[PDB]
Amino acid sequence: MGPAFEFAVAMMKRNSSTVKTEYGEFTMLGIYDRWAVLPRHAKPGPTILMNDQEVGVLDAKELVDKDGTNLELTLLKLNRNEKFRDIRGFLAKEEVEVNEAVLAINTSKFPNMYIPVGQVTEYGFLYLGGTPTKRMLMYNFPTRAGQCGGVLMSTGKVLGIHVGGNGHQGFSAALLKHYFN
Amino acid sequence: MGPAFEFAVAMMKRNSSTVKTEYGEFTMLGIYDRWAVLPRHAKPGPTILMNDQEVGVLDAKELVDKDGTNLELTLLKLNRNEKFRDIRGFLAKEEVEVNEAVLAINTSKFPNMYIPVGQVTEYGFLYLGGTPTKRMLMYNFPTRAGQCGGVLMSTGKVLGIHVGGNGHQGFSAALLKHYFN
Repeated sequence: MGPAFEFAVAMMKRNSSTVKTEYGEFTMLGIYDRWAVLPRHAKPGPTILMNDQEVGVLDAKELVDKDGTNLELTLLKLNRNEKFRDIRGFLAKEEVEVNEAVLAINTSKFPNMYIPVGQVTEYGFLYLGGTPTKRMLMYNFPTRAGQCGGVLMSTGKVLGIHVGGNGHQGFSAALLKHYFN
Repeated sequence: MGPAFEFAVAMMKRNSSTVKTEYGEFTMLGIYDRWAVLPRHAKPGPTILMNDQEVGVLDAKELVDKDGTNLELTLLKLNRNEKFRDIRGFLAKEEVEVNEAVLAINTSKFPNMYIPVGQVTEYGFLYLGGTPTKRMLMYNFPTRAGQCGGVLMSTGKVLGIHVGGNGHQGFSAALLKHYFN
């Protein structure tokens, strides 16, 4: 757990920010160039607050698979004049399973907070508030809204983005390499 | 940070609980026998909720030093028929300084959450919402109420209980061995 925590703290310091949209406060992970990811429920508009500063949003893509099935992730391209540190090498080609993971949250209601979640398994297909959803990872998680956007990590690996839970398990959308570019 | 996180997760699983008083929700650390500690602001009454169960409170002591100066801690004796795992050996004789510490919170608004806080230094005397207070430890902490009661730890050491902050630093009451018995 300790190596996953050290990895997570470092990665959050380099690549995460706190984002506010009209729909709430969320942890955001920058991925490369000006592309970041949010849980789909964030619903970014043409401007967001990133670390309390207004930033224009140039594009937003709600991800679905080849057959239009919801993946619960929104990729957003930001009008800034810095690049994110490229972390695409930490993203897997396919859904990651691990024995020990940390969920990291970076918001006002949770500033720079880390939760050990234990084993992550590939759950796959699920209904998310009525909507069929694919590529879900599952882990133990006594369950709150507000963690939405949290970044699921293990040593050397960024696994996914926390998108909800049922009270006893939490669910992340797997964050896959091919989503980028 | 990693060893301090592994230590903190273990210690929280064995010795912490979530407490509700009429004044709010707090992380509580059981120390030995039926004695636990809360930040003074918790103001426990004759019953508390411990992990959502009612538990009688047999005694509560607001700690002050030899000259009546506030230490911002309340020790409480609980009417339960289990003992806490004795962790008095993890409590120092005098205020602890460390290079790397974790603050651990166990509540609804923060369930089983860990924050790396870096260096802890002995601050000593301070005014806490108007009240002169002694034996304060200080660390970096972009600052929220609700962390009150959080347990400050490093590898093999329980340092104190988080009792407030100023926006950039957080403050714990040092949790000293001699407070017990």
